[PDB]
Amino acid sequence: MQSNAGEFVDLYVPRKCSASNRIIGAKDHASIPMNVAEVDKVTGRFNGQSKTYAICGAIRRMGESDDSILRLAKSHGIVSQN
Amino acid sequence: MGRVRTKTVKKAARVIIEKYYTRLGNDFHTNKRVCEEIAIIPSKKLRNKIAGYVTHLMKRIQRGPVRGISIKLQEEERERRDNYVPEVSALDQEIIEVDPDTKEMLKLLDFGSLSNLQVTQPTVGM
Amino acid sequence: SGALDVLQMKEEDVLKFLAAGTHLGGTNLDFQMEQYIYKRKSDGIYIINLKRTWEKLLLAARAIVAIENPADVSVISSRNTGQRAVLKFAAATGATPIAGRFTPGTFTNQIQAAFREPRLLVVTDPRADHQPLTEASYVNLPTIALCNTDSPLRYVDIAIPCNNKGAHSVGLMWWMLAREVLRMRGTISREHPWEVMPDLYFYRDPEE
Amino acid sequence: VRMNVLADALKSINNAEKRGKRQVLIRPCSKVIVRFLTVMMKHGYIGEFEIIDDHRAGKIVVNLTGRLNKCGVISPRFDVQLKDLEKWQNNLLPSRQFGFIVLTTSAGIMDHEEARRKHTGGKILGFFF
Amino acid sequence: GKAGDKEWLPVTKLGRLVKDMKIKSLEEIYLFSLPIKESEIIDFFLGAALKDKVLKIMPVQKQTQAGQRTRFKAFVAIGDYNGHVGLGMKCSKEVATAIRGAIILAKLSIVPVRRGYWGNKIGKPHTVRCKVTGRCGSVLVRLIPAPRGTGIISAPVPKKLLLMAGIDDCYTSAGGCTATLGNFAKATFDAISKTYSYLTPDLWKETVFTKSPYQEFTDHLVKTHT
Repeated sequence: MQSNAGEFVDLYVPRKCSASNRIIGAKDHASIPMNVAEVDKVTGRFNGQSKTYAICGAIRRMGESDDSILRLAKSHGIVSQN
Repeated sequence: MGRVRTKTVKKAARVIIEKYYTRLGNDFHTNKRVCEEIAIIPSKKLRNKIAGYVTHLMKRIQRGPVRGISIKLQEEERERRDNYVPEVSALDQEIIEVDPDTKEMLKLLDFGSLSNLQVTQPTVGM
Repeated sequence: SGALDVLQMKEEDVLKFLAAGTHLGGTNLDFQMEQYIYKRKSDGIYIINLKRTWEKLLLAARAIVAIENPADVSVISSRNTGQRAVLKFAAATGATPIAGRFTPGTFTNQIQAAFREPRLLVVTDPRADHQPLTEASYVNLPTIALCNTDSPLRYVDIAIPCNNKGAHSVGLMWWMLAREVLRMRGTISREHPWEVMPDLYFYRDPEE
Repeated sequence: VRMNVLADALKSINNAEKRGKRQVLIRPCSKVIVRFLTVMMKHGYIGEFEIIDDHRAGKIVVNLTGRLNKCGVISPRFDVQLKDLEKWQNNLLPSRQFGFIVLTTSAGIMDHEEARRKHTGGKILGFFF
Repeated sequence: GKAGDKEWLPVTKLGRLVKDMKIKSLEEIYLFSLPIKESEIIDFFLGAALKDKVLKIMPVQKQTQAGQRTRFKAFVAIGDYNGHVGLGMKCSKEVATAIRGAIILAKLSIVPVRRGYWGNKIGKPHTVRCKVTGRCGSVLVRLIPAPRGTGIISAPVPKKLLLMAGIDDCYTSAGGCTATLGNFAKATFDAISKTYSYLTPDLWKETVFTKSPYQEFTDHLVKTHT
């Protein structure tokens, strides 16, 4: 957040979950980052740079996260036509 | 009557059988004198109890495995059951066929072998 | 799948799926399990798609790879069928098994001596191991498990459908799970027969 | 009955956004709802929206994001005279800095920030933030 | 005579990374929304700006066949004047032990606040970003933003918390039974929490999802550490 100078304030800028577009607080212990491993996709062997996600507790606790994690990987890979 | 054994007996009885399994007999008097040497029990009457329960446990340990304490040879036979069972080496009998509506899935996923057909009657409980 | 046919399901594995009856799934359904099913028979039994099973296997396994420590991907199962299977899993691949009764408080205590902080979980059957799932949402653990048609989804991030009512469906699936993580991380890769088989991930099954 | 159409409309998109959705169905499609959502789209609280056509009155479908917190209606429709304005916007907005009271004027439907630059009072409809 | 402390050997993973000093601020922790399970982590980062303000020391007591039995339940506030506050309750047989139990618990539950401006900028935020609420069982508060130099206009109870928060200007109003102050202060604390859980147009740009400290610093923790 900006000021007169454009100087940035706020002690931490919180992170905003992928499929809910809302922000998770300092205490919120049902919110998970989930690391998918990429592969080279020529031999199907692990190669470094991961795809990382974040999900909030609200969609987790109702049981909607399973669709969200699927759709996120469906707009990328690995998922073709499921 | 009464005289149900306390936890102080049952705690140390298990321990003494685990670490001195070999020394045990199945006679009262021999199992007493062993407990006297491998440990000190500060009373005499207490000693006569802990021996008798050590004896009574050792009867059952020569059958199937006790669920309160472990010995070595049971963990041997555990491992022997849990690394191969004589029932199969084949997966599962190598060829198993399935009935239609499973065949339709396989048709649309490029598979077309090793099937049977039976079109079993309607319906649930009927 | 992703890569064109060097990750896609082979003709071989199809036989194993059908021989272990994984395709079959129970009578009762949930509204989160509607898409995974294709259809019903003429009888009460609903036929899970095996293509849809296969895609979910991969990113599930790829997440088990993505951690840089294999000693803190804690697997859990408490059903008798799922005891022998998980024990070989976490013996072969570096992982931590928690076999039998969970003994609650082991993801939130500072006094218990079985206290652990893992990152992932891999659970068999939500409705036998509901306890670790509830405690996972107090300390930010990602979660994976094996769902059936009638198993509800709640405090799980990804499902891996299966028949799993106590069958060869169980042990086969845990074997396949351990096969994939080695194709990416390990040197077992070649994708042509591995020495270890699914004939010892199956149930103890009391002998003669 | 359905005395006021716009008032029944906003509660759906309010309820839907809370549960976590991104497509809705709102009926029965008034022209008043269209120009409302047009202004609400420019600022960026919702995405593009598709008007289905029927002879009856139509139906509208919306694509939305979590940026919206709540859009409400204010009924019945009171007048504003550009000195009453400051009193309204204090009660109805979380802050001076952002939030947008909407209204209709003879110069068309618009936010309050625009109306002040045209010197036009008029009848207030709702709000959002 | 004899010298040297040795205090705080971590049994917690997060605690060990702080003790080896590869986590450089609490602001990293909050960004991943981790629990904090030890009271020395916070007291390592801070500890020379944290004050305590014991609100009430309240008796409660039940009835048994031998008569009364009374335990003392005290509330204790905590906060430095840069944006971090907390609050805690605890009860025990005696007084001092309950107080010291609460001074530990309040450090554990500490959180940051988000401060903002009135309608214009001149640097250094002095008030609350947006108009928020917070309820605890029929008590609620309506923290309303205020211009500079008005001071905190509130009852005595929330005037403690908001002043420690560094929120120097605020208008408030209460609703319901504020006599039972345990509700009243927990409802204030509830409101003060919501400040970073309220979405504003500033935060609409998308996050970069930087990798976790748990992931990057895992190399030191492959010895026997848990």
